[PDB]
Amino acid sequence: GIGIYSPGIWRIPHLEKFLAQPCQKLSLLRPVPQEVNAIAVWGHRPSAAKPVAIAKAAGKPVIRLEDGFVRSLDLGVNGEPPLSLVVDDCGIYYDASKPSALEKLVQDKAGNTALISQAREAMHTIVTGDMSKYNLAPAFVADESTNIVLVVDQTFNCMSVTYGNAGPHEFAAMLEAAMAENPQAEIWVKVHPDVLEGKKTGYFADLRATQRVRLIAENVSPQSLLRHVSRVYVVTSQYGFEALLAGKPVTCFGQPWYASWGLTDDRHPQSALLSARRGSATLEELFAAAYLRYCRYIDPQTGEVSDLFTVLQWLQLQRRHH
Ligand SMILES: COc1ccc(C(=O)NCCCCCCCCO[C@@]2(C(=O)O)C[C@@H](O)[C@@H](O)[C@@H]([C@@H](CO)O[C@@]3(C(=O)O)C[C@@H](O)[C@@H](O)[C@@H]([C@H](O)CO)O3)O2)cc1
Ligand SMILES: Nc1ccn([C@@H]2O[C@H](COP(=O)(O)O)[C@@H](O)[C@H]2O)c(=O)n1
Ligand SMILES: [Cl-]
Repeated sequence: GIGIYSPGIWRIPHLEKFLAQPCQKLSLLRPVPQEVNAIAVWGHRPSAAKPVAIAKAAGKPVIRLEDGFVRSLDLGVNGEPPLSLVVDDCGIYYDASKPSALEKLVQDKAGNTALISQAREAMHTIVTGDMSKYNLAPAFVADESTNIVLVVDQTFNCMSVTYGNAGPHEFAAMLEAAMAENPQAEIWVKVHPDVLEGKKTGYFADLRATQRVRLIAENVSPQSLLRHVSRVYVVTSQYGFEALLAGKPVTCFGQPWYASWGLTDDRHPQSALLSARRGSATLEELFAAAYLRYCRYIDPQTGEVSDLFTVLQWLQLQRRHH
């Protein structure tokens, strides 16, 4: 069925439930067996390069996997297995250079409008229930009473930045723009939870904070923090889409999966070309395509094929406890 080289992918519980077909472990030192129809790798991680080369030489297509957008309770870097994966037979969502399976799903407007009730239900649970990709962080504590601008940091070796046509230099450009364009505001630079855990680095290690430019190094749930801000600047973070769900304006310095559909203030030099390729989409079309069609889910108790709604309910149940 599907060949898996990576031992890290192979150990994902219920891998075959996400892929919807049988899977088998392959060795880098043996030929591709005839019974394998496609090879699955993790996005454009460095670990994917050898299996991608082998697939090309063997005449086999590549499927790219990654975490879903509502993934788990604890962080991926803390060894928590995923409850959702993305499955991409074309490219991968974060690679802006060519269409992905997700881009094509977004463009199928009719298939997305069919899902409008499920989209509205899940959107409401995510925002008002304060859910995200990772779900263990407590809510941010603050007075609910319009002068705060959020600048989102990411992880230094994450491929969404690179394949979104960006790198460390766009993080500096983003911060400088947030400062200059909002001279009366406080600028909050939010550090990524993987970096707060000590497992990864970010893009602002050298930043000298000031009275106006502050570091947010508390691990807090995104929707709770978004209630306290007036607008959001990103390079390629998933936070940008979560900020759209929260009703905030979003400025993008990279080319993430949700840029160039008409819903974001796009700053990248390739924005016009990408917008021409993508066209327009509504927020609910983007949400249905990504969260309901592109992402696949398993049941957190039985392991069987599931849906977003079941995963959300479980994650809310586990939170009350924890
Ligand atoms: C004969 O000489 C010879 C033979 C072989 C070699 C050689 O090259 N050997 C090494 C082969 C490659 C070893 C790969 C180790 C396992 C990596 O597992 C994964 C992967 O990349 O496939 C499994 C995935 O499910 C992920 O966990 C990824 C990680 C790291 O690559 O990706 C991220 C992460 O950075 O943490 C990416 C994120 O976007 C996110 O998905 C997170 C996730 O939440 C979990 O943390 O994974 O590892 C030489 C010589
Ligand atoms: N600075 C950041 C960036 C991301 N995040 C979290 O990490 C998830 C994934 O975002 P990235 O695409 O930035 O890795 C977000 O959904 C959110 O839970 C955060 O909480 N603070
Ligand atoms: Cl760079």
